[PDB]
Amino acid sequence: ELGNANFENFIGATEGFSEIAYQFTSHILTLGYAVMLAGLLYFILTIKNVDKKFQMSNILSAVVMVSAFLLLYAQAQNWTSSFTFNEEVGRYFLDPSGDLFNNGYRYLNWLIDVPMLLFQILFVVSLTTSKFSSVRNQFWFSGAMMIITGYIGQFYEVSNLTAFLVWGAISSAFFFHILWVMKKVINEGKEGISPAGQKILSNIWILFLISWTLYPGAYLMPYLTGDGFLYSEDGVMARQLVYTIADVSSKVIYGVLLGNLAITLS
Amino acid sequence: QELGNANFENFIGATEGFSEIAYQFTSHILTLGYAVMLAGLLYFILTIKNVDKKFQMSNILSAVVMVSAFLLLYAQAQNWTSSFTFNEEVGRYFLDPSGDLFNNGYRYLNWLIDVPMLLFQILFVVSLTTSKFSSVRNQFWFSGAMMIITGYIGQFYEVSNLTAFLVWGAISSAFFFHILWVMKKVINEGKEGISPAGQKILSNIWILFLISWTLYPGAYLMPYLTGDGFLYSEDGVMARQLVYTIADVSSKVIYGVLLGNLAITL
Amino acid sequence: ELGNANFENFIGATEGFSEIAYQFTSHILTLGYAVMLAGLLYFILTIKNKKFQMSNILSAVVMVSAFLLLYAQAQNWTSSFTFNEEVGRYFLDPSGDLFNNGYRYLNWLIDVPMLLFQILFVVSLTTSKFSSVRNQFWFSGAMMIITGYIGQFYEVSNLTAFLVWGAISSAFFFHILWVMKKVINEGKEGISPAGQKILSNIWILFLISWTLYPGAYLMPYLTGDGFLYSEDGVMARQLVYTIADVSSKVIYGVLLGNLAITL
Amino acid sequence: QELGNANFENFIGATEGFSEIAYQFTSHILTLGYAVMLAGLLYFILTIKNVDKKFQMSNILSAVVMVSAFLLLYAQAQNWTSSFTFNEEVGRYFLDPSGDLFNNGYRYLNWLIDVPMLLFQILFVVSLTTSKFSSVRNQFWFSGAMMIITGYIGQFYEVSNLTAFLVWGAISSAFFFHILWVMKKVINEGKEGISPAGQKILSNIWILFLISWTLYPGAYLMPYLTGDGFLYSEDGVMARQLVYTIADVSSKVIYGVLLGNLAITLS
Amino acid sequence: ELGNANFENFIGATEGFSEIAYQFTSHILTLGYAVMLAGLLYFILTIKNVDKKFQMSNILSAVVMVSAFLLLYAQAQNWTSSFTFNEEVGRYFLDPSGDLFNNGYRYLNWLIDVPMLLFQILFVVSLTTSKFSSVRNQFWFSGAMMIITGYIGQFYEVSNLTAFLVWGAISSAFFFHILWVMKKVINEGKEGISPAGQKILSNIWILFLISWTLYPGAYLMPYLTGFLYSEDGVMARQLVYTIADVSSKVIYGVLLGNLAITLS
Ligand code: NA
Ligand code: NA
Ligand code: NA
Ligand code: NA
Ligand code: NA
Repeated sequence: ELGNANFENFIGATEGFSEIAYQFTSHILTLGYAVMLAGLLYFILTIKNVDKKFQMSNILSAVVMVSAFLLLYAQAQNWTSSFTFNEEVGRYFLDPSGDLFNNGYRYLNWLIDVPMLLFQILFVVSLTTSKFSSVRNQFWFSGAMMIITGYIGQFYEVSNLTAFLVWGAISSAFFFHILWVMKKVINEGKEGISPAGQKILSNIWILFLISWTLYPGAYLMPYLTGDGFLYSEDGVMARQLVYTIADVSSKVIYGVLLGNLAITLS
Repeated sequence: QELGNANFENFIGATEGFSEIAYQFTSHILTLGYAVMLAGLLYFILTIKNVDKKFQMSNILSAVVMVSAFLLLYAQAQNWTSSFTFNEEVGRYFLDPSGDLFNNGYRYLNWLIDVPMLLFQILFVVSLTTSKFSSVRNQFWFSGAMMIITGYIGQFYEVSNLTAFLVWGAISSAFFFHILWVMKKVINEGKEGISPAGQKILSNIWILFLISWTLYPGAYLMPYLTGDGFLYSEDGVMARQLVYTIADVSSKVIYGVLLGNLAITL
Repeated sequence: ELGNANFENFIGATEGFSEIAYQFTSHILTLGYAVMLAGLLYFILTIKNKKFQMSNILSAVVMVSAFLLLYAQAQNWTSSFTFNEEVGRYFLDPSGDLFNNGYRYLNWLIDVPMLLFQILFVVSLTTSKFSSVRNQFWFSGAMMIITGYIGQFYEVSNLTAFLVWGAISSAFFFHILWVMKKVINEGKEGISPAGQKILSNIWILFLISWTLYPGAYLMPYLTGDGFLYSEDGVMARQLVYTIADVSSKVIYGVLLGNLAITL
Repeated sequence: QELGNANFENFIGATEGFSEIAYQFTSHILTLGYAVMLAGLLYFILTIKNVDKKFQMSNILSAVVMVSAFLLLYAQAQNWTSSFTFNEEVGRYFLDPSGDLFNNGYRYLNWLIDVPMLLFQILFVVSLTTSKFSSVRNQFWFSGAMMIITGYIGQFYEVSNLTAFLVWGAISSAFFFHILWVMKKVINEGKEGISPAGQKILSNIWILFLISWTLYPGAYLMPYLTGDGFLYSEDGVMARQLVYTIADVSSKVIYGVLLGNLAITLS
Repeated sequence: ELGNANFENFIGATEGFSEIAYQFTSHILTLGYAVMLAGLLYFILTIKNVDKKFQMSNILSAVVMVSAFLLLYAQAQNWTSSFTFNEEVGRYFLDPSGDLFNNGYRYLNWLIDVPMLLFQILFVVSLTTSKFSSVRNQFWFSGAMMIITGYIGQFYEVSNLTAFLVWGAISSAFFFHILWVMKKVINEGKEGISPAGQKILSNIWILFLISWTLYPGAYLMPYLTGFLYSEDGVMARQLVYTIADVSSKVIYGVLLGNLAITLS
């Protein structure tokens, strides 16, 4: 009787996880937060490589790295806590005492970092037509709502597909509205800056586009092959891999690029 | 079980128990809480040279509060996760005696340090007119401590004895009004003799300070805010913990930022 | 069969601690080490605000140790007493080791010398000799702690040795108080009325705060089986120890930073 | 003994168990490992200004490496101590299922970060002649990632499936010799133009880079380096973890130290 | 059946540790790693109190602090976790599930710090007839051997008195060599510096000499009275170790930071 719990638990409570499935998910989750802390050191140490007016970028990246590190750390410990090795069957099964696994830790992280990552770009690029304050608010309203909704939905990823997908959809709505506004910003930013700067913003968009799309992919990860192929421990491994890749990208790499764009203008 | 003078969370967790969502959300939000604090710290440290030397005590005090909050909020979080365990038979989280009872005391005492720091740091940005610096500082510190110490007491009796609960709570409320009376008196005098940019910020700092500080007494009473009503359940717990976290973030981080920003405009 | 252990354990192994008693003591102890780390940040950031800066450094050195040890204490408290669902009280849990204020005490081995030796980097002595005033502070400082450290193991198993070492320790205490007075005075010489007013406030603080420790030492026996030979005695002791440590190290170091400004 | 695709440490730990020396050493050597990482981190962060502004990216990258290695090598050590417990009856450390199985995985995924960094950093200290910056970088990265990933997979079969083990191992090696080649090509193109001091360092760096990195494969096969012979036991585990440590200290710390000197002698 | 372990375990697995014996060891071990983190701060916040050419010493002192901190911390957690209170007899006995206790953590700590400590002095003083490098390699080769040889032996400090002494002896030989070299390093160090600086170098030599001697004293502790093969011997050993480590790294480092100031 799990209830509204993540499908990792249902997998752990029945089939269990193999050494490879458990270990990899464990390592990939550790790598996640180890990367975040490394990223922090990088942003701080490179604060003096850019002018004074672009530094609020590096700062926000650093703030995000911290936030991320703590929650990705909690998340990794949640994984290892919630699944124990069964010596008589050689598999890792749900361990009631260590609490049920939940990705909500990561989600609420987003609630902090999304608004940060979308806002910090406004400190490097200048807006031609659109208004700083307005673009920000939209980013923040859509950003928050996008997570709050998705956060709510993922609870029902097994106990209720309908609610799962409805919320997932309402979330998706706001998602595109961010993409829209971002593309808008990227352009107005390319207006009046060295080709080098322009090239960097372009690569930032590709990165922002791919990475941010991976998230909803992981949100559905379990069903992307209808009790198919990804409704198993393979689906769990995949989901966490994507998540970790997504974070490293949409945070660290994203921030690095913005740091270079800040130097190109500096 | 026999709990005695314990917080209302423990009685819910010792009877109904907590549903996955209720327990997980509370666990998450409490984690977000202390994550934000350490992040905010990084911000306040790195934005120190963004303001004159005379205003840098503000940022410094903000950074101090951050560390303060991080440690205690961290403790308050681990107090949650360890005081409630999953029951595989009914799939709900129930009071785990060995992990110590849950108490919001860690947080309350977090304030005992910070309430003074927050009321004090604004005095390193603004300048008064008819009020003595120390005179204000003292009234803050006295009313600040008395407010918390009296509330800290009462919240031990929120379940075991409502009359004491409300009495101590009320006595605390008195000191609460006094601190508002004074802080409003301080933002007026502070607004006198400054620019238009600062004038606007402090007006924002006020409403913020107002809404966020009112939340606390709201959370204090949470359970009893709908008469065995609707909030005398796990929902009441979720609400409370959410409210605290939002507030704590606002009262120290947003608040800290607004002040730190106001120091820049100078 | 406890043996030479703090009276927290005897209370915990018999009456047990009530929610309020165990929680408050647990909270106050947490606050304790929280304040230390917070302070660490303060003293590292205010270093600017050059000859005096060794003061801020030493304060920071105290903060670090304080945090690490006061933290250990808190965890020692929480892991040594467990809630009993049947009677609803926190009783001694052996597996988590017996409680002991020994962590605090050894913290003092470090902090006491530093706190004393640091004021010498702000004020300027008249006729007294820097290195001499230092050695006294250190020899006495160390002895005061080592002796009291020994005595507190007997605060229950042997009321005599407890008081003997206690008394001995108290000798070094008064000594230190004497020297520190000789420093406050010689410091007041040749500085604005502000610089003085500060050192005066430092004296009162240092006097009151440092007297709280020996009060805590006897806290159990400050009302004769009295009112303070119970959980309330444990609360009190730990409240006092935290109040002192915050005053003697943080507020203290802050006042030395302010005097370091007027100068 | 139904372990599955697990490292040979568990197979020893669940059968013969580890003696005091064997378990303790491994435990110590692992801890020293992540201690050196945090020690070195400080060194790089404090020597940032001892080199001109264009070379500093090296110092900074080394610092980043140090942090990751710290955490993951920490996790690794905690993995070892949690996965084996003393048995009073026979005084030997045996596998403790509750504390999860042991797996060097933590260290491997460490490399995912650190291998690209260590390779990409030297390109901030030296100047190239024929081959271009980006081209060298991407071959380092692509190859680096593949090498680690194919090795990471293979080590899961170091017992359950000897073939798949050696197969991937070899596949990894391919990407390895590729990295060696492209590196010596960089060391050389680097020596060109710089003082006999910098040139002297690069020489030293190469020696290091070659040895240190060769040690990894050595660890990979540690158990099978003496056939069921002598290294299929607790000693084999000791030897492996010792090597992994020596190798990680050399490949990242000593290495980054040398790239620091080089950055100095090029100011 | 413990096998090749430190006598701490044999005492804890037989006699048991009294509240005091256990609590003190626990405290002193904590104090140890606490001092290390405090020292770190000091050496960081005082880097700028000396000329650039000397600063390397401060940094190396800080490095050592970090290393020491962690490993001492581990050592502390190893002590506390390895021995549990027995409420029925009122003493602390070996808890198998917490791993056996071992000083090995500390020894491997030295495997780093020793090199750094002998090395860092070369960034303050100036030799006269010996080369910077030669002296550094003599230190390092010997410093390593001394630690490894001793690390081995301490595993047999009960199971095998012979191997214990044999390795300890072999280790000592390298110890003397380091005293010889370090002696030559201080004499040449005094050449060409104010008598004030000379005096600090003298103190340093005594500190170095005394504190570094303590270690083999601890190594043997148990057998230093054929009332020391008890819990008292354990207390003694751990106190000495801590005193030594504080002295040989912190105080040592401070005195060098002062010699850097005088020479600035
Ligand atoms: Na697990
Ligand atoms: Na729990
Ligand atoms: Na407890
Ligand atoms: Na173990
Ligand atoms: Na114990």
